[PDB]
Amino acid sequence: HHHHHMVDEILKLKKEKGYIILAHNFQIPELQDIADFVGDSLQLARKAMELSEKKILFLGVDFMAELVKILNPDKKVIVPDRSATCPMANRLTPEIIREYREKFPDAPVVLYVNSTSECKTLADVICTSANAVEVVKKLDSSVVIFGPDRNLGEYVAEKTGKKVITIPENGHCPVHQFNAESIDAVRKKYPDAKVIVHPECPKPVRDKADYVGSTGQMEKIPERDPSRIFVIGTEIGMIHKLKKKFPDREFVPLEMAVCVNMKKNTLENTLHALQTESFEVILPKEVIEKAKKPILRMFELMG
Ligand code: SF4
Repeated sequence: HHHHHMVDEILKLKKEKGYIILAHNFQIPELQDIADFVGDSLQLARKAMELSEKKILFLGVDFMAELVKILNPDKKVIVPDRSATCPMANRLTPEIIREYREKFPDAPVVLYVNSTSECKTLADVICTSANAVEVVKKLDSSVVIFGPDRNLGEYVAEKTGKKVITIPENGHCPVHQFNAESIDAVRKKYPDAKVIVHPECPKPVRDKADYVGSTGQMEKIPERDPSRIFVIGTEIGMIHKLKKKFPDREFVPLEMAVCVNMKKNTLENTLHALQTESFEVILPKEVIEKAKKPILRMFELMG
């Protein structure tokens, strides 16, 4: 195979330098295939609390890399492309959070993991799409401030029956903005398929699906549902992961959806990352000290 040169040197350097490679489900297939651990944000977070390796090569977006570093302040965490980021996460600011706390002083601030680390210092608790409902449901308040994703926050309100005040205005992920007409069409084409969509999808898409969950939840659905075909309403990288786990099922994208930021990581720049041991994820000590609190609380409110 024409990529063997890069694959081989990645595997040699990883072993030589004492790295573990962690990847998100939306990384390109070639990188998922060289990673030691591939999963969703919640799975990556739990892995980050548990791993023993002194050095971590993280393959995803910056807020995830930073969470891994917050949970491992004394380990070296590197990323191939320091600009890989989540634009949705980036629209929420400290300024907005403080405005809404004042406006709603007894509402806890619940931040989606897709948020800047500075913003996380201001949060009462963090959540991911897999545990957002459980986390908010276990809080002792009928109103919560939630951001940055309006769709997830609305989904939380539905499932919990609580009032969810979303910040900022119109926070959403462009990648998950499917039209519900694509489900209609796919029902005609594959009448016995099961439709699985992300909670970041708009309400009409969520409401027409058979299942709604994080990518980690998506991967467990075929363990209990015997359907021959699943239609997947998330970023394209998940198709590879699903097909690999369940080669006897068919996985069909709801629509082709690509996260440009998740695609910034390549075999070539991942090799360079191992060769140079760059770019290190560095945070102020204060940010780590402060952002760790709502991350650890997330885990307390699961069990
Ligand atoms: S798929 Fe959407 S929410 Fe996820 S990292 Fe990309 S832009 Fe952010």
